[PDB]
Amino acid sequence: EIARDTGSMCWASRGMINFKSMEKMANAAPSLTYESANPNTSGFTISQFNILNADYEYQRRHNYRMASYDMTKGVVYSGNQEDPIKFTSNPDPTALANYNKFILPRLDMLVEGNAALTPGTTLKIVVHNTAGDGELDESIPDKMIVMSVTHFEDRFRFVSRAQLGVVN
Amino acid sequence: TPTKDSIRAEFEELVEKDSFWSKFVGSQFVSMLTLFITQIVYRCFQYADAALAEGFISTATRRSSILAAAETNSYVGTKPTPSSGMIEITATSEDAPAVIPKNMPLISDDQYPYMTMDVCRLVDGTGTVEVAQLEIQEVTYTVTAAKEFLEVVLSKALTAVCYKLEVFVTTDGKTTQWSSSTMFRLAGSKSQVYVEFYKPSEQLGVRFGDGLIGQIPPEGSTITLKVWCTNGDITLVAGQNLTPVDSAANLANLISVKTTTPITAGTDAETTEITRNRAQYYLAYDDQVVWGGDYTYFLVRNIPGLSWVKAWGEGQQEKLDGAYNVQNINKIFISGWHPNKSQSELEEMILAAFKKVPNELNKKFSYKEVRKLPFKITITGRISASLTIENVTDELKSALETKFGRDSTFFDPNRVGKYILIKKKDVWAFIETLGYFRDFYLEFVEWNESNGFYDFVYLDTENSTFNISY
Amino acid sequence: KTTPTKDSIRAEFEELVEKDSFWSKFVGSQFVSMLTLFITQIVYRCFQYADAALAEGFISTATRRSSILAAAETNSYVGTKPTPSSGMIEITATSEDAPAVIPKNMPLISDDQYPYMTMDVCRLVDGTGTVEVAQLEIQEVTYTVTAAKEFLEVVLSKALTAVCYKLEVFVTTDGKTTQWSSSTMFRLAGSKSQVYVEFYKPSEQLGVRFGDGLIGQIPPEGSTITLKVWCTNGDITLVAGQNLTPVDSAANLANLISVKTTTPITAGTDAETTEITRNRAQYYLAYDDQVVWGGDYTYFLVRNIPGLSWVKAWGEGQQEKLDGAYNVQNINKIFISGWHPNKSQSELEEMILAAFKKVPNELNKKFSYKEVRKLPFKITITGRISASLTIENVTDELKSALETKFGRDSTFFDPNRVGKYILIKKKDVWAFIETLGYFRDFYLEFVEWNESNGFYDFVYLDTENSTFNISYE
Amino acid sequence: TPTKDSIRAEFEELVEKDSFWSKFVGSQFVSMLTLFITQIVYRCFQYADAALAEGFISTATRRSS
Amino acid sequence: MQRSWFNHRLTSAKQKSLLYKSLADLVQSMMDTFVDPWLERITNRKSIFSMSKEDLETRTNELGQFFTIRTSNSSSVPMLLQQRLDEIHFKGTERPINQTIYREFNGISVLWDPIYAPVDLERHPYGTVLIPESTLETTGGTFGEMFLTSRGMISIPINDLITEEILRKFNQFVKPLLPLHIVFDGLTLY
Amino acid sequence: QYPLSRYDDRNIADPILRAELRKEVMLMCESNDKNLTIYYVLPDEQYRPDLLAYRMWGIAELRWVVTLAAGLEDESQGMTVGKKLKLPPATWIREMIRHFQYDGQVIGTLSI
Amino acid sequence: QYPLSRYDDRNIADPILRAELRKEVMLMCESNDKNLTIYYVLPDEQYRPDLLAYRMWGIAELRWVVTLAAGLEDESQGMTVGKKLKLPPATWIREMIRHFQYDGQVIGTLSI
Repeated sequence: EIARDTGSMCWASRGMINFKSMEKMANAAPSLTYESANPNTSGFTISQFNILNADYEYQRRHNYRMASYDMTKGVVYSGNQEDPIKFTSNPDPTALANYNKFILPRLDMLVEGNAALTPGTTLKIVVHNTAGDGELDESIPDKMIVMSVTHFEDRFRFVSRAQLGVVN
Repeated sequence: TPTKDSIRAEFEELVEKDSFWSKFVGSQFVSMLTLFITQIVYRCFQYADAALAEGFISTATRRSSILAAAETNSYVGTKPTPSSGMIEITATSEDAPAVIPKNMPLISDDQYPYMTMDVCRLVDGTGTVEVAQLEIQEVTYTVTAAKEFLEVVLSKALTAVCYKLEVFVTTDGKTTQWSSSTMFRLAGSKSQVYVEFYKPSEQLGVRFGDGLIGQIPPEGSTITLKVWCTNGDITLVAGQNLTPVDSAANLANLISVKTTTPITAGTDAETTEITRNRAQYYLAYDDQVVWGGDYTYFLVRNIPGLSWVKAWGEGQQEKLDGAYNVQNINKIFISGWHPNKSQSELEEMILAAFKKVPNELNKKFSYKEVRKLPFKITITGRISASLTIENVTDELKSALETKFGRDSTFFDPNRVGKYILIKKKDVWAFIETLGYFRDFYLEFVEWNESNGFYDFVYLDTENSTFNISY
Repeated sequence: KTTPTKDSIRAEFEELVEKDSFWSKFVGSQFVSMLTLFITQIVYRCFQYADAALAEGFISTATRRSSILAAAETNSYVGTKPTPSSGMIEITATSEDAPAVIPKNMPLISDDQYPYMTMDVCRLVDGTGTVEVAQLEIQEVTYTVTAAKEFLEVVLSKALTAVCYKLEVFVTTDGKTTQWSSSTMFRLAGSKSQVYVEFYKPSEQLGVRFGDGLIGQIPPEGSTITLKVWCTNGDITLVAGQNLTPVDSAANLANLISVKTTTPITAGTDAETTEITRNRAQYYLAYDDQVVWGGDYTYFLVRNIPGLSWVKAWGEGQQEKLDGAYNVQNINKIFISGWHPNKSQSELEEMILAAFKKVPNELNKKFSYKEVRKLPFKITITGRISASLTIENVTDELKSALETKFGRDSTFFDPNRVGKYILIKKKDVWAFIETLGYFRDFYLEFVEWNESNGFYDFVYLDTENSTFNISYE
Repeated sequence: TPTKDSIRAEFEELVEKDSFWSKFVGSQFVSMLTLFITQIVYRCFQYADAALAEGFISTATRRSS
Repeated sequence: MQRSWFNHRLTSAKQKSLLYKSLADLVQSMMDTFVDPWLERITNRKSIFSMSKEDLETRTNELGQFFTIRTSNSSSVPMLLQQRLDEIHFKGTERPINQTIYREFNGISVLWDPIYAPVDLERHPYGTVLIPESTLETTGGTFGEMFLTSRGMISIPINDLITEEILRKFNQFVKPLLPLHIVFDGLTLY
Repeated sequence: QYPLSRYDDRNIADPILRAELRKEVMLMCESNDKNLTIYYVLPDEQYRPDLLAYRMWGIAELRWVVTLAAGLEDESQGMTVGKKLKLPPATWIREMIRHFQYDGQVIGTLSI
Repeated sequence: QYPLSRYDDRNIADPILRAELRKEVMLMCESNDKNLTIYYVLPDEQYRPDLLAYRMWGIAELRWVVTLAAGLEDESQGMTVGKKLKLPPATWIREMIRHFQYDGQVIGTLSI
């Protein structure tokens, strides 16, 4: 609830608890570079990746105009003007304004076991096509944020999987 | 000045003259090619004309070209000013209130930031203080090597909200301000100066100097840019609540509400035409104020909201009122009008602003109060009877009041400091340009000729009488 | 559409062509496609030319050095030129009949294709000499005045402009050849004055222009204009002692003398980068003093005259306030006072007057100088210094520190060389003495203290005459 | 109490005194090496001064010392 | 363009066909006649000495919104523009006045003469006696000490030089260059 | 609607704002980076920058880069045969075009 | 960014707090556990602890352990040829650096 009222992102890992604002995350410079279909790259390499185009599936739940009752002001509104209304309880304008902020997932990828990938990391992604004329894919944005990380080790190989997203 | 017909005629003549095309093919192969080529040539000519017209600053039609020409003649436009007001209520709710805080940040019901300019009083029952929208944000840049100019550019959003700019350079634990300068006019080889500039894309930057005419920021030092951000034109009426933020420990302790003066003194940035005119005048202005119009230009730039000002020297005054006077030597007279300020307040502002005027020495400044002359008209006209008479009268009254009123912009069509008086022909042209009248006549009454120095001739719509028929 | 592609133009042709008996048959064919492509090439050329010219028009958005140079009004320093490299050589003499005196400007080919024009003159005392060489070579171009017109221009070729260090113009009429001096922008120029102005073409070509009859002298109808250029390559170096330079173009001396370098022949420079050129093109008035900008007399005096400890500028009203009388002759007057550490007042008057005279003066104003008046002050100190220290050392260090801080030659009056007068006050002495850690307690007293106007009164400390009373705790 | 200027001047004097560096290589190869060496030496001197200052109890600047 | 650029870009097989070459020449001629001069005008406005006369008129019209100039008075228009733009930096000195007088009057040389006034004000009022600099040393008036007043006199040698026309041209053209606190009081001739 | 190839400089509609991208490309072409290519103008490429653009990169819409680097405003002005040119790769150009089309900020801007 | 190897003692930023880790390592290097290796200083390793570190463990950043165990303060003084050294495995020192880098507490600290 504190995270929702402040507009930040929470995750507890490696002995710390983290609150990071969403507006300042959109202006953060990348730290790593991930490329596909490039064998002369100076960074790392992606072996498998998934493109998700379902942006409505996550925006459907946040398409509402918030309203609430305050004993000294009356009815307090916040948000757009052409969306359906929905009632909450806290009549705090700052809390109402941040009620509809989140991160929209876009891409899932599988790499060769990097242990430096933690949520909150910003990466630069470059994807080339492997047929036709080597055209760059413009449907994947340049900078992405890491949302979830899974590391997996069997008796022969070490692999990592990540989910990447963009701030609305 | 070619047109499609001329292009087609020239093409037909050229085809006729040629030996092969006139003889070996005819009347089917040529006809479509004529139309195609004429169309292509006309399109290309129109594009060339548009580019040539956009080439110069006076005939430019897009803002980017105007901004580039303004950057060539280094010019930075006027920046927005914050709205100001008073919060006379800071009554405490519990014990241990903030006895005397200063620059306490506040937020007001729309997530807009405000802060208090002076310390509050001991708030025995309540305390009075004034507030402004100003907020402060900083950005820092380290230096890896001496690039001999080292320009630093802010972001688009930060340049959108900007009021002042302050530069600090930190070297081996010591930090100092660096002053600004106009170009590099009198500094060299040790002076700590910088020059501001505006990119064709709306970004504001700071340029440090060369080794000979400036001090390059030494390697291994941090440059800090401090920006005062303000939204342009926001008004909050009265009785609204302001809650502290950051310093939020006092929110439970205190109560702050809006009362007395609302915040209404905001101002936005320049428009395109004002920038176009001021960039051209900046060439003649330089920074020296020797000529007559330079004082008006400086006053208009520094003080916001003025309609018109005029300045005259000793010769004009001696030709006007007194044959000769020793006291008139090296004296400058100023007169003006401000819609929302009294003449005494204007006088208070003028000499206070003139303390920083360049090229000031052996000079004495005076102010002369303005005299207003009503002026009046009478019209007799015939309408086409499709429109009602009352609607025509009301629309004409509103249009005349907006165009030729005291608060109108006719006296300074552009913000460049100038006094443009009202002539009879302007009324005749304007009333016709609207076009309600099939035929009309004007008679001017109580019209007085203006000196042009301290006379004022506006138009009074209420006293004027309109005669409409048909 | 503003951006014409091949497909759009072919579509336009197909749209126009229909409803025609002959042409509608060939709508889908290779011939129409080839014709449309061949036509679209011209449209592309015209659109791109217009856009590129519009972009390159302004100095701010120009993308090349040549366009910035062409648009720049001045060039004196807007566009830099290569500078030659220099070094020292030694001239041995082999056999007899070698010249007694080596000629000046003796061309010397290096190990590589590098010419070396020895400057100065050389004398072989016993067959050994030493001179300087300057890496550059002198070529010449000539031109004839076939017709006399306004703004006559003579343009060099690209290769010569790539390596141009100096330019000298000689115009000969009848049997007399005379050099013509250059001018910035025909400043103070008129008829009977022979001047020329340089310019830079959009292509890399330098030029010379003589303009008009009123403000310049057109070269006569029957004269020949000759340009002489000194050619050099900047960043070329030769090692010391490993190189032999045979004589060329005066090959009579090749067998007689042997020449070998002694010091490395280096330190040449090259042309500037485009960004530096544009920045210098916007602000060149900065480099050379022309006028007193913004009416800042003290700053100008500080810049032109180095070492001025302090200087102040008056006004008629301020003098009126000082003397308390309305006027004696104080109209259209500018008063100035100052002090230099190591020169007399009259010499300072002469320097200030000359420096102001060099720059053009304002209208109907005359300068006057006021000589400074010296009012030194002294202090007396009584205090204890603890038994650990020595009285004599404490007194000596106190005297030296006080003289450095407050003194006639001190920097207290303008710690920064921005022109400001700062006056000594009583609190400063207490604070400065307190910052030093010698004294457990002291009680300062001021003797001969005066209240000084900031205009022409000088107050400073005289350490030697001051008395110090220091006793052990 | 060295500064960057003193370091640069001493390096220039040392280079000029040398027989090989002064004669065989000139004015392009040397200039950037001078800046690099002076910067490194100044950094090392500053670190050594900080350690020496932190050495004693009276002049210590960190709690652990 | 050049005299056979567009024609030369055809393939070698089509260049020997008559109709294609003729069509290419016709298209190039049309484009040269109707389009090229405006592009050349765009590209030739970098330097003031290379512009056409219409662009010079445009720049002079831009300059005329703040000063009063007539281009037929001087020998050349680019010289007028460049010199005025250069003398803008010398605001308030004698240089702009002297150079403008020399430039716009076919070579007349002048010297600015300031005016002096007496100090004894109760016996001589301020504006009854006024002396130029040339007659200051050779005079018998005011019987006392002098001081400088913000007024001026123009001195013209008759050799280079009719007075009324000179006064008219001066008042119309050069007087606006004077500072606001300086007063002009006619001509003097020697 | 007629789509413009992704390698065209006309992708930015304003001729004044395109000047920044052109300045960046020209500044890179004159540097001494380690992944540039050196190409001399051949005798048959004097008036045809498209042939050079096709021979170097394999893309014909990159003729504006060749015209820019050579130093001409007009395509009908012949290049000097044998002039040494340094030209960057194609992915770099595409990335710069995308950055200036969708963001449009100076390379060294400071943001918060 | 330029990180540090996990075998570097500089991972602890305070030169005084590194004393605990150095003391523990030196105390181990003088003991007689069963996991210790005996290594003599060869004639070519007199001035080069990096060569000894590479030859013993395969990691070159462990030269501070070799400098510490010999009893020297700088690397510029030469070690005595033929001095017997005992060196522990790399994992132990690596976790020891991590211990004081993170936990920092002294071995044997009593907690509740």
